[PDB]
Amino acid sequence: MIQRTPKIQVYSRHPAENGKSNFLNCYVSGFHPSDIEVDLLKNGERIEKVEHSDLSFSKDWSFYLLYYTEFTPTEKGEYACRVNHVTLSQPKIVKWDRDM
Repeated sequence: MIQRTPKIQVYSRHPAENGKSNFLNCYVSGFHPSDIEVDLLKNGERIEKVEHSDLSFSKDWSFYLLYYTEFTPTEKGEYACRVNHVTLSQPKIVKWDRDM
């Protein structure tokens, strides 16, 4: 058996084909087992519509999830990614930094 804690990165990207649009991303990487719960939050509230959830695995059966959706950040509000995993004794909340 192996278990590996997910690394969690929260960042924003503009797709080059539509640069005015902006996407909030939570990249959850290197985890095992694959069982997981991942949400994007706005002001602590689950964002129910997340357009993209792309899961894959590597040769060593570590899993990778990109969880992302279109958003429009202003100076208002707090955005985050919340992850629950067996390796994590409490849910891990990683806030989005507007400079990322």
